[PDB]
Amino acid sequence: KAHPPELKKFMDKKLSLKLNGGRHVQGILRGFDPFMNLVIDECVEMATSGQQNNIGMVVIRGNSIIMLEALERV
Amino acid sequence: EMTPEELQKREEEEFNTGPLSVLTQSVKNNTQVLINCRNNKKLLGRVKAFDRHCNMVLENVKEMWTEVSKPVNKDRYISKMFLRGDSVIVVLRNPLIA
Amino acid sequence: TQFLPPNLLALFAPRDPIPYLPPLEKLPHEKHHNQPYCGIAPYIREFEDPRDAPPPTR
Amino acid sequence: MSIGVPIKVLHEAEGHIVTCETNTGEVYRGKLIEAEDNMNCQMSNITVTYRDGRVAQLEQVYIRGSKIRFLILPDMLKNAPMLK
Amino acid sequence: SSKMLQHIDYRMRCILQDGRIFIGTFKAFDKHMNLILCDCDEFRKIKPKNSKQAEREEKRVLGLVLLRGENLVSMTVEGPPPK
Amino acid sequence: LPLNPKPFLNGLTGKPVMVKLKWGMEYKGYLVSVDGYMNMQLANTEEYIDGALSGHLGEVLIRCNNVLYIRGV
Amino acid sequence: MVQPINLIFRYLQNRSRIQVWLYEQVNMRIEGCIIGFDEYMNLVLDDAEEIHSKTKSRKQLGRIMLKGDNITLLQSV
Amino acid sequence: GSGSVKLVRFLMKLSHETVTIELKNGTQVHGTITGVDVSMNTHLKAVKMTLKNREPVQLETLSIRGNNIRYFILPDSLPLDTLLVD
Amino acid sequence: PKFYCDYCDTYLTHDSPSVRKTHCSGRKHKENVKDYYQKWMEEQAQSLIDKTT
RNA sequence: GGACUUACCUGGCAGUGAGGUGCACACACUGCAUAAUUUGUGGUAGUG
RNA sequence: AGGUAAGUCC
Ligand SMILES: [K+]
Ligand SMILES: [Mg+2]
Ligand SMILES: [Mg+2]
Ligand SMILES: [Mg+2]
Ligand SMILES: [Mg+2]
Ligand SMILES: [Mg+2]
Ligand SMILES: [Mg+2]
Ligand SMILES: [Mg+2]
Ligand SMILES: [Mg+2]
Ligand SMILES: [Zn+2]
Repeated sequence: KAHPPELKKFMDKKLSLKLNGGRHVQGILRGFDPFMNLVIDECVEMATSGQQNNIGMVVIRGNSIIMLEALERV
Repeated sequence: EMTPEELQKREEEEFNTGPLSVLTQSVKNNTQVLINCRNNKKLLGRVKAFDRHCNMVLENVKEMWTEVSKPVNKDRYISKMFLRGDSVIVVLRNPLIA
Repeated sequence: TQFLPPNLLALFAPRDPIPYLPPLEKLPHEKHHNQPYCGIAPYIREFEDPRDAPPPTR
Repeated sequence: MSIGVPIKVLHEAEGHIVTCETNTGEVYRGKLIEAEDNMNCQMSNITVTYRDGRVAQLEQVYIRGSKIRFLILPDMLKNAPMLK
Repeated sequence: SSKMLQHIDYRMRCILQDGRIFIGTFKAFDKHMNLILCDCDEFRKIKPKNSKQAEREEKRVLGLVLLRGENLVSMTVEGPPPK
Repeated sequence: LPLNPKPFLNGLTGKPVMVKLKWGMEYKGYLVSVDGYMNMQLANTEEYIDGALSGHLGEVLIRCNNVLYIRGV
Repeated sequence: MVQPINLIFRYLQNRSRIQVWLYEQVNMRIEGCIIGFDEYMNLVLDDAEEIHSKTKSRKQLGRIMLKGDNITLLQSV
Repeated sequence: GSGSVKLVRFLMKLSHETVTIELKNGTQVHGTITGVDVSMNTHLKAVKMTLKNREPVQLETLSIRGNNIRYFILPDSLPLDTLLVD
Repeated sequence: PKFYCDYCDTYLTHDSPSVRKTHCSGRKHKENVKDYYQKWMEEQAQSLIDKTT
């Protein structure tokens, strides 16, 4: 009943992701599932301070992803 | 489901033993219940019926809440309602204080 | 309807982009909760005396 | 059964210009490359319009359906077969 | 479903969760109450920050709109189908 | 030992537990039962508002959606 | 491709210490070791902590189950 | 007794009953139910809608997407035991 | 699970993303579409009824 | 246009219509799975 | 069962 999202196009691409709590994050998309949970790699926090921080190989819950933007050509 | 057979009265077993026993008992014994509701209002009343979502039909409810300066108490009486289950936070059976 | 003669495809033209208007509500994570959700401890005194309760119908 | 008229209409606008307001109150205007049955949308050549009024240009975006308020589709689509 | 079909092709005023109003010609719906509105116009009430000044109604034209069901609150009929 | 959520709770059933709600209140008491949606029935329950004890309640149903985390004693 | 479920399983095995960003709560995070989990993404966290961003001090919890609805993002150390 | 299987099945019986609904956004609706639906979507006629801190407004018809409902306030006389045998 | 193509007046007894895309990038389909909106331009012919007055 | 052949993509479960019985597949309606991330059981709380 | 694609006949 529940189909997977079409994010083959964005695989292994650097993305910038708008997230739930006014949080933004950026990194390389290594994988996904039908809830749109994402695996990001070499991911950077992009805190409001303007300061960026490196956490890598994160899991993002699909639920809390609003929009993603490709930084590199798809 | 884990129970794809068409008589999941596993529904009822849960009702009798599981956590919604709070309701099943309240209904049976006609005990008063206090519900903290997501409008942030307090409903104290009796439970005539309920369902999986904690949809409840209530009787003799007193809705109680706080407004403002210093905080003022407020209450209203509602004699029959249907409450939508999603809007339940917590239900509390009457602890028989005496 | 993507791949048509440009004669017909000119029908599926956007309307002009919409005027900006600011948002109506603040963002949910940045809204100020003046009386946040609160507990039921103060209210127990409201409950009936159990002697004064009605009897179990079944 | 399961598929419904308004989502069809969304898919009919694939390939054209759509505006899309997200839950956050941002607005994305651009070419709708593709849409899924959930309203998740990939778009190209987007003029985003942030809450404040400032705009930006974005190459490629993808938007979760669950986070969309509404879309503006091309008026021609009202003459689609389904809407009759 | 005839409760909804009853109003089809009528002009309907929809209240959204943020308090916008969409008025529009009601072309289609589904199990979610996603809507298709034609010639849809959006209205909104803007509060005066000073305690008493006249409130602004702000129209803004959208055209053909697909409203996600989740953001719908209510619909009432605004007017009869256009000719 | 990979210790998953259903077994974890089943563990704590019987034992005193503290449940923290998304809304910032917490309820302490003897976890009695749980279902597949993780609704919780508590007994001898008491209400802790902002970390420190608010009052003693009783037998309480907590609708699952409201819970943030649950923890032993 | 790395399935998000697998990399959670990777985190479990590694006994890595995971930090969770929360849904719609931006002041608190929670960190701990993932002993177990499920289909809903509920986590069992062995030595959980409450981290408050304004405070920059932590509240110790012990072993917790954190319901999945809350999770926004999973991080390491 | 105990819980019904589904309790919307009750609300669906309330045709021609006049009720007051409170919405999750503070709006109050008073009206006469023409139909209730499995998803608790609710149709009313002869409606007086009173948005939060606004003056009432009368309407010939109103439909409410059910998720928005916090509760129904029912007629004091409504025969519950009858209607609950389900 | 079923899908109805308004353009083709045909059914996909079991719908999927894959199947619907295959159908929609189909020879028969694309022609039916072209036809549908050409037929609509013929509508503009009905404008002449106004043209005559 | 129509018929067949091959390959590829797809396919939830149940009750009834449906009348010799059983199986398979389709259609119609009705349920269930379905209160667990993308709409139908709440971080849009009503908080002025 | 249906769609598509390639082929065979009408
Ligand atoms: K259902
Ligand atoms: Mg919702
Ligand atoms: Mg027969
Ligand atoms: Mg669901
Ligand atoms: Mg839900
Ligand atoms: Mg499920
Ligand atoms: Mg949800
Ligand atoms: Mg849901
Ligand atoms: Mg929901
Ligand atoms: Zn077709």
